[PDB]
Amino acid sequence: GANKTVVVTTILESPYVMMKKNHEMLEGNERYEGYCVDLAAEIAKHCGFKYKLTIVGDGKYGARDADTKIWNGMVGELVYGKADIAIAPLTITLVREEVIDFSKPFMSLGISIMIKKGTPIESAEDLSKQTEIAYGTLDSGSTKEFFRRSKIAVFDKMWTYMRSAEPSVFVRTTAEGVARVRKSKGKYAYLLESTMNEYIEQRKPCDTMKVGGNLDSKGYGIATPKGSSLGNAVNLAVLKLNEQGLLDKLKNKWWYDKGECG
Amino acid sequence: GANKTVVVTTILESPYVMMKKNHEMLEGNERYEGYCVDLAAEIAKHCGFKYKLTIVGDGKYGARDADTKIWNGMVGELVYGKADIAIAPLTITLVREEVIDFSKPFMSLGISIMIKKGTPIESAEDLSKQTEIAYGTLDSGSTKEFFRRSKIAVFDKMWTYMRSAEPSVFVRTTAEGVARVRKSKGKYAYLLESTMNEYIEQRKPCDTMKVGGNLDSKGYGIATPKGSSLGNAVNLAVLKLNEQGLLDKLKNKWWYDKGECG
Ligand SMILES: N[C@H](Cc1nsnc1O)C(=O)O
Ligand SMILES: N[C@H](Cc1nsnc1O)C(=O)O
Repeated sequence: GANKTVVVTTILESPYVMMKKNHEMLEGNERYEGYCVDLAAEIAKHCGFKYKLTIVGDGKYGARDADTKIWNGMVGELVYGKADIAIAPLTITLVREEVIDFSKPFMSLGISIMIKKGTPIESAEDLSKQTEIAYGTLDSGSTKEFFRRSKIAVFDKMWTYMRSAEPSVFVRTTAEGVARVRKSKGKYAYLLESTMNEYIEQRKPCDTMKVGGNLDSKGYGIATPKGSSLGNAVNLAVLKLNEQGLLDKLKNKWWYDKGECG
Repeated sequence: GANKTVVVTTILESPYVMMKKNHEMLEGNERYEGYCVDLAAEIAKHCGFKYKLTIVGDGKYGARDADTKIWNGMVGELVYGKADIAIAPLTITLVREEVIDFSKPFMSLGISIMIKKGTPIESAEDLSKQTEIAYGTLDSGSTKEFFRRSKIAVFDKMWTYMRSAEPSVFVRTTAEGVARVRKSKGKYAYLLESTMNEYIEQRKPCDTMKVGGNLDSKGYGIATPKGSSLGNAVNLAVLKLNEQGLLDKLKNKWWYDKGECG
């Protein structure tokens, strides 16, 4: 049929998608700003379509509920036809690639450790060999899944501790993880993707630090329902943007150009 | 029909595919060793197929000849049905994705600068602002194409110089680029992918160094003829291997576990 407005599912995660300071006075797509808001614009331009940005209802990235077997988050929105595409920091994983399509990565990343400055921790091994400093991850997504599945000694040890720790060491959003690290006087370390970690490191009150090397290497991809016609065009659009140096500039724009820590 | 031996096209590039020291006494796939030889084995195991490794005839990665319009190298082998899959450090690019399929990346990289230790160069800008130290790239592939296409000031300036430099600053293979840097007393710098650069840095006589940050960010993908049935299984295989930490171990195995520079 004729062209139709493409429904984009995304998530409120700084600095990918954030509410403009004056969003209360705006409406539609203009309420949002950020790396993925800019990328969405570029993709639509190159693919030739108009779109409506919609924040995922449950605020989740996407996981298959072990109970109901129903996919939640942005992945779910695609799987059940609620949205036509996902433009956000959605990590490309095996379980997800089995149910939806992913474009080649538009950004790279790896699980990392975030500590309050001064915390005596330099690695995952360090965390696994102590109990005074608690640690956790987002309550769902590629990181939690990484630990739940891991057969690597150190990571499995970490998972055994995290899953049974009481009170919970898991958080609902990255913002909550960051807040916990900042208010825990170094007694809480947060495991999240290097990209968000690096961003937060340049935000006031500049009291957090990324320590150690990444535990893995992967990337974010633009997702579409399995078999979607839009998939191929989006993929080529992503590659073109990267080769034009456009993605690199968007990265600098939202991460370092306006860092608040010097 | 029934299963058939899968023809794998690859390229002799250390440490991805190298001739074993005693290859002269061996035959078939057993003549070769390296990261991609190991990856090929893992992919075949996970995808359930047997294969024959064959070194690309022209020794090229793959480019569309401006004259004949014919694709050469490994890309050509796929495009014309000479091979069923390419397992090598083949860079995922737009022009290539338009003619063949690529799995999600199995390794990340970026164009980098290789200098003989001591050379007064720390960046691409540095190179572009001087003439005493000549510089070049492989005579074909994603790096040369990066410069030929680039609209970025500094890189276009570099391309203008390189393309017209006499004698040629381009080389036929990475090995030739490395040799030129090592024998040029610092008067030649080589532009190649960070992965090969980092590998060479840990090889005797340990006289080369990677300097500056990468000029871009991209990845290597396993390639198959456009629409090939093998594509989907290979892609999932790649993701599974990465999530098992297998790719990380292969990287260490062939890059650092046996570095000869400490
Ligand atoms: N990219 C998210 C996971 C994530 N983002 S920041 N910290 C995390 O664990 C996913 O795709 O699940
Ligand atoms: N990966 C090659 C290019 C390359 N490899 S080492 N130095 C280079 O320029 C290609 O896919 O063309």
